[PDB]
Parts: sequence; structure tokens; C-alpha cells
Amino acid sequence: TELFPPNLTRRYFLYFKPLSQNCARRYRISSKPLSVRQIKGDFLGQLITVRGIITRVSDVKPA
Amino acid sequence: PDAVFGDRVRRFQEFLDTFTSYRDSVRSIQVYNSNNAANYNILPHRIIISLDDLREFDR
Repeated sequence: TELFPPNLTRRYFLYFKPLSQNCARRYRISSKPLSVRQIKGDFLGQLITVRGIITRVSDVKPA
Repeated sequence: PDAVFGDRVRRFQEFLDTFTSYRDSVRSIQVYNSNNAANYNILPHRIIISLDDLREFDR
């Protein structure tokens, strides 16, 4: 007897989406478009957005 | 430790006068960094010890 590990029956994913609207100017940041240059500090293990230019597109492979 | 720790502690009472002029400095640099971070709507921990405060009276 072995129960299902929870990863078997999902057939779905999760996603997230931050904010940079006047709700940040309502009352209180985590979604200012910081560049790549100033990012090496305590920003490791967080949620940060960065703008850029996408290069080196690989293909789609099954994991 | 008593031999390798004793002149630590005797210095631990000694250098506190060698930041009479910096014990203001080390807290003034953070109190606004604590302030602005609470009202956003930034400096590292630099404690410049000069020679002069450690050569005039400790040999």
C-alpha cells in the first residue's frame, strides 16, 4: 500500500502577479523595475521583476 | 581562554574611548535608514577607525 504523492494528480499549475499601480500610492514597493546591476544583495530568494532584452531562445523540451 | 582573552577584554574597555567621536557616527548613519525604509512612499556598515585614535595613547 502506497498513497499517491500529491504531485501525481494535479493537471494544473500556479502563478503570481505583483502590483505597481496607485494602490502602492494608496497605503503601505516590491515591484519597482530594478535593473540587473543592483540586484546581488538581499534580493536572493525573493520576487523581483526586471526589464531587459531577451536573447538565446532555446527549444521546448520535456522535463 | 584566559590569556588569549584577557587583553581582548582590557582592550574592550580601552577602545570605547577611541570611539568617543564615532559612537555618534555609527548610530546617526542608521537611524534615518531605519526611518526612510518605514516611509519610502541603503548604506553599508563602514566604521572608519583612524590611526590617530589608536596611536596617541595605546602602544
